[PDB]
Amino acid sequence: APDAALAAVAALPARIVAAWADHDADRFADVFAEDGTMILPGLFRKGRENIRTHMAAAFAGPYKGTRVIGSPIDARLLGDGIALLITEGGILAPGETEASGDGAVRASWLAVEQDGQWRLAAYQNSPRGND
Amino acid sequence: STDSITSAPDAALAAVAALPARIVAAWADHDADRFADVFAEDGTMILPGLFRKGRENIRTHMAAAFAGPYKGTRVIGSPIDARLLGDGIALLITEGGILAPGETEASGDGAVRASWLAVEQDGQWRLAAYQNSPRGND
Repeated sequence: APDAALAAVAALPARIVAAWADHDADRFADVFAEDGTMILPGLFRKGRENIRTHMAAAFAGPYKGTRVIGSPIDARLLGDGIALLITEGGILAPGETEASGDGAVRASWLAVEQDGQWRLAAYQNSPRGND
Repeated sequence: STDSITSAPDAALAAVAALPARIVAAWADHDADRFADVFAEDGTMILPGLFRKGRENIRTHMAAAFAGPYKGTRVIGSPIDARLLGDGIALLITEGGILAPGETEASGDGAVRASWLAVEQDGQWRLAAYQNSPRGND
């Protein structure tokens, strides 16, 4: 369970980063549990399908041509098959090398094991600040 | 459903939904100690511009925050989602925020959505992680 957890919660951001690199809302949403939630400044989406349709629009608009960066800052096992990862990083526009302003965030990734597979029950980000 | 089917998940969600009232009451009294006591010993608080880990670190932060930026403010909020993730682990999402004197509704940076990730120990539900983000649409 501890080993299983730690690598599982490493896997979830990797999949999100890969989906973002291809601006692929389908692979992005598929990381989430069916009733998973995403909370960002100015946004709440509940359910994999709602996350999917939102990212489809977002990738076509405000997130077009951007890339994601991040590094882990905390990870905890909360119980059998449930883990929380906290990362810092954010979204870079072309020409940027480090996340800044509203693009710089801390994110929480609540991972749950369902059907022998880990999925994101909840993602949330908040501005990193100090900047 | 009969008397042989459990009501534990519903009781869990009710217990987690009661945690915000403990925070509201602590805040009304600018009491950083009662505020921090809602958290697990290694619990985290993430806000725009803030990361604190550990009950005692949250305590010291809120002691300073109540003396400064949050002085004279109050908290409001209502639940928008609750899920039991496993025995003893639940997630509540609320909306609301912090009101300055004379305000009736949270606005701007004061208006947030918050997650309350709660983990049961010793029969008590405590906050493993609190995080808020601006509500926006405003």
